Amino acid sequence: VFQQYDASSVVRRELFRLVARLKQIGATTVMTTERIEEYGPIARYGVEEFVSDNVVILRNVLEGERRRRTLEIL
Amino acid sequence: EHQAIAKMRTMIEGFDDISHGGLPIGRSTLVSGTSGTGKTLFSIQFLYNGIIEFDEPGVFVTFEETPQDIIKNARSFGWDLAKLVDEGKLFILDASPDPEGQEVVGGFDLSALIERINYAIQKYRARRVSIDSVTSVFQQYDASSVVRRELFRLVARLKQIGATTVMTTERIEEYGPIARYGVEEFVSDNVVILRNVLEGERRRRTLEILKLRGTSHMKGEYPFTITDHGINIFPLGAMRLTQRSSNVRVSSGVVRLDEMCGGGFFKDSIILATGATGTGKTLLVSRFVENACANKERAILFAYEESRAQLLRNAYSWGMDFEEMERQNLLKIVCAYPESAGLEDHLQIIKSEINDFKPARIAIDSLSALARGVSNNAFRQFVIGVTGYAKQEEITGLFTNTSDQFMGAHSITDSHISTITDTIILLQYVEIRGEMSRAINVFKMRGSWHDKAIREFMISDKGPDIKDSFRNFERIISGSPTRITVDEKSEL
Amino acid sequence: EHQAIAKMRTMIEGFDDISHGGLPIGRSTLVSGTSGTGKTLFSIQFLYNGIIEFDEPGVFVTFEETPQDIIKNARSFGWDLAKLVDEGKLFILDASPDPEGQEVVGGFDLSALIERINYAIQKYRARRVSIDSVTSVFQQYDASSVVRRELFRLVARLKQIGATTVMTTERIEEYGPIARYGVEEFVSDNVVILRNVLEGERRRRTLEILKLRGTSHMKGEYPFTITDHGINIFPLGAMRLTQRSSNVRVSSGVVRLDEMCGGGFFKDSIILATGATGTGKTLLVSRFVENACANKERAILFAYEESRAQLLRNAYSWGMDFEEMERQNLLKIVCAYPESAGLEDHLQIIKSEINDFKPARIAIDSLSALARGVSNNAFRQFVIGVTGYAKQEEITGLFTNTSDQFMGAHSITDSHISTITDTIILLQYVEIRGEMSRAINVFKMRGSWHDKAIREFMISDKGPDIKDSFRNFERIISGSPTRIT
Ligand SMILES: Nc1ncnc2c1ncn2[C@@H]1O[C@H](COP(=O)(O)OP(=O)(O)OP(=O)(O)O)[C@@H](O)[C@H]1O
Ligand SMILES: Nc1ncnc2c1ncn2[C@@H]1O[C@H](COP(=O)(O)OP(=O)(O)OP(=O)(O)O)[C@@H](O)[C@H]1O
Ligand SMILES: Nc1ncnc2c1ncn2[C@@H]1O[C@H](COP(=O)(O)OP(=O)(O)OP(=O)(O)O)[C@@H](O)[C@H]1O
Ligand SMILES: Nc1ncnc2c1ncn2[C@@H]1O[C@H](COP(=O)(O)OP(=O)(O)OP(=O)(O)O)[C@@H](O)[C@H]1O
Ligand SMILES: [Mg+2]
Ligand SMILES: [Mg+2]
Repeated sequence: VFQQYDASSVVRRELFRLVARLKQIGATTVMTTERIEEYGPIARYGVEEFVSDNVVILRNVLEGERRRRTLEIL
Repeated sequence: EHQAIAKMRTMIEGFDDISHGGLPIGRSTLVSGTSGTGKTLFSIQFLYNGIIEFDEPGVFVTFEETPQDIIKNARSFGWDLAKLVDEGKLFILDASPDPEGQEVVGGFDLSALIERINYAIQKYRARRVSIDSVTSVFQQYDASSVVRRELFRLVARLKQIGATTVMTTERIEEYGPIARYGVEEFVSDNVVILRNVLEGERRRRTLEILKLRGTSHMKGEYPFTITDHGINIFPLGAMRLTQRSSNVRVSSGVVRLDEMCGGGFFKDSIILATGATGTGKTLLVSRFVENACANKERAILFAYEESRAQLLRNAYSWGMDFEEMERQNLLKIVCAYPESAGLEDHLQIIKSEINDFKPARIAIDSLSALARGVSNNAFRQFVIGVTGYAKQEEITGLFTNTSDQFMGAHSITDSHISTITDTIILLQYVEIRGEMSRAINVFKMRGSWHDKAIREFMISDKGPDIKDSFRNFERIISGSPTRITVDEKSEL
Repeated sequence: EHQAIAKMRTMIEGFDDISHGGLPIGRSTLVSGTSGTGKTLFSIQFLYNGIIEFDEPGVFVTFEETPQDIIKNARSFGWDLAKLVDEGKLFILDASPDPEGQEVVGGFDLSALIERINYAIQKYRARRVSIDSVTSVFQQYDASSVVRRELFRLVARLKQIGATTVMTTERIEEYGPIARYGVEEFVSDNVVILRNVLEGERRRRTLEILKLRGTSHMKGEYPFTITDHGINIFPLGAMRLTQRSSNVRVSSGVVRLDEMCGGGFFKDSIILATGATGTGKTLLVSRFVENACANKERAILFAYEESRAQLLRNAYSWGMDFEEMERQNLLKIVCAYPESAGLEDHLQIIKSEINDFKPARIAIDSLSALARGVSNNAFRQFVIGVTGYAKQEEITGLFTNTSDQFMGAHSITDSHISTITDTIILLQYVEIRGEMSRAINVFKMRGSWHDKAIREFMISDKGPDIKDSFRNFERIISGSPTRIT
């Protein structure tokens, strides 16, 4: 969604707003994010990591031409 | 003052040792790390122990989490902040943004916030302050220089107020810049880094005090664990070589062994049993643990290779009833796969259980197994830890090691622990006439005389029977001997 | 002038050797490092030593820390800067900014400051100047080229004024660019890099003189330690091969051993005892430490494997009363886990205590335990250090090594220290008739004759009893001989 034309701080605020309203509503939510590096930043803007209560990382590691998927609760 | 800076104790286990007394009073300490490293917890524990142990009030400033959530999450450690809030010992000042909306909130910000803080500090007579993620504040639209100044402003004002502060920051790289802007590291007088390093697919949390302007402190990383009691750090390098040492003896559970050891093991001593798979290490352990019950003493057997059932089946087949030892409350078995945790975790589980059960003896069936995966240095560190704890605690410890190669093993340990051990019991296979027999040797014993024989031995339902040496053999040690003697008896 | 660039001593231990005399006079040296490397301490010690050893006044310009703080911090090292400021020998120029706030007072920037530093210099007749974190100043909003110019301007004015200056910078990568803007490197005449390298959860502080325009200096990184006395550097490559060498003998504490060594160890010598675990290295050490007390000489036993109490239990069980040696103030036991320090630190503790106690003998029980973790090269460097020190100080040193494999060991040392050593005593297990007997062998002795036999020996309460050689056996070195009839 902010992959429209945004910078880190704008993302942190918007996310926080959403998560926050959701918590008020009382909803249990799962929010999905993209990453480009298997071991780099947690998510794109290097800001979602700290704005959420829980973080789960799905990895699909290469290593020798085979692919291994791993799940981590960070 | 004409004195070098004084510290405030955090009471956070392990930390005051690493920091040589605590955090510098009146200054602020930057604590940064990646997501989920324990920043927020450190800061809460710092205020909490402040209140519960010195009756020093605390002000907790929050920029993102909600006071209700900060109180709610602390229940995870058995802490009632809501109570302390109530008794005016703790005051959470909410600095988070409202889920609705206003623009241009950078200016008045700092300043207002600062007197909000000053106001709260003055109001509750606070001694401790924690500001949770200052990072998130300029994460509004800023560049390094603007950050550097704002930080500086804040630290400064707080210094003036005279508050001892813990400030929290986020990082995105485990070994990348200290904190997001690459500027916070320098503005702060003290910097602490919490790491949650991956590796294998395991994670190891470490704490490092990078710098404390004015005083000394331990250097490097130290492994820690978050538990129901919060942050727990083990300064494995701060453990001193001052363990008590007696001349008291205790039994191995095998009389013949006891003789070989010049009258049983020393009470104060680390014993290591080694040898190829199937030798008889587990048998020796069982026997050593039983011996402490038959003498109505408590013993823990931490097993990393067999189930609690299997241990019981095999034990009973060697005589010894583990069932009874259990009921009688003299013997306690543990069991867990090496992989179900990190060495740091294991070490703590061990220590923890030693405290609830106060054993007189302890056995870890297979260090060799705990070495599975882990690096050698991480491992050696682990051994010194369990070993040294045992030693300073007057607990007799028997550790087991399976050698990677049966017969021909050229070193006592593959991980080179032999030096970290007082007595060494060696088990080996000896090929004698197309058959695999066993041999047992007391390779070494620090304070006694012990037997230098490589005695053969058998295993039955009665347990271990130690027979005689292989006198008429050369290359016993090699596992594949050779018999000698070329003169039976003839005439004059 | 017409001659060889003159240097001002820093008096910072070890630095003047590395820099071949000190900082070049009248020019400025850049000293950069990451957070907590000791930039600030260097720069203060340079001024403080100036004042206290040469009565050269100093000016310390601070852009971030507060003067009260600078003063407070120095108390860590037992230095009263407030006194020096009062006596007019030191002047701390506060250039930090207003916690309060304004943004239009420094529109006269570099220019103005340069005037106050010149005013201060003249006023206090300053010879040394330390500018702390110049970096932080343009960390206002600048680009590489702007920094290059300002720095140059400053360096230059100070050069004109004639002052010898220490300028401090910050870096973010231990081995990346030299300072923040990749520009200060080239504008200073001298560059000094302070590193706090991580590597294995341990930290190691290293100092490097990267360049000194116009003179020579030692190249590369040298380890150092920040202590109560401030920066301490050991230029391990600056130690010369000029140790004194006598023919005098001393006892090993074991007469028969003395015989085998052709009358004892040499006073000036480094003796190595190697052997599988449990062979008896520690018994020899005990015995060698005890012999120095019976002769009323001081000996230090640095122990890295056993507790002070255990050492005592086992020693007493071998005769010898370590208790008395202690009281009599003839013997001193240390004890520490290799893990409780870096080799650099360890080395220094050792030196340190040798200095406070002036021993005649010294025994390090298990060099092999100090090699735990560390790199071979880092470790060899350590050995040369302790060895060399004992050698030039006329102290007789007995060091221990446990070989990784009992029986069949194919080298004296796994770390290959043999050769840096004068005498090598060797202990090994020998399988004789289903039993594990021991054997001792004086493997090599540099200026003497020594016995070539591999004698069997026993350990009792009385101690080590060296018996006879296994004449009627082959492959004794294998550990598994072959009694030939
Ligand atoms: N009772 C507990 N037992 C063991 N682990 C705990 C327990 N409670 C919390 N944890 C662990 O501690 C973590 C909490 O981290 P914490 O809230 O301290 O702050 P953070 O990681 O520093 O910062 P943030 O999450 O605000 O980005 C959890 O991720 C979890 O792994
Ligand atoms: N009732 C019994 N009677 C005769 N021999 C037995 C009996 N029980 C076990 N054994 C023998 O003892 C061996 C078991 O080894 P033990 O349990 O002592 O541990 P270990 O050799 O130290 O370690 P690991 O089993 O993991 O290799 C078997 O290989 C077997 O020969
Ligand atoms: N008495 C002392 N004993 C041992 N170490 C000390 C003592 N006092 C201070 N230290 C150490 O020295 C360090 C001080 O470094 P210093 O203040 O010199 O400047 P810096 O690291 O160069 O720069 P910055 O201003 O970014 O912190 C501390 O991080 C600490 O490790
Ligand atoms: N009172 C004693 N009587 C007979 N032998 C003893 C006595 N005390 C120790 N020993 C023997 O001496 C050995 C002790 O070795 P020692 O303490 O000298 O150190 P080490 O072999 O050099 O090093 P490490 O113990 O670290 O392996 C034991 O293996 C044992 O056989
Ligand atoms: Mg087993
Ligand atoms: Mg020893």
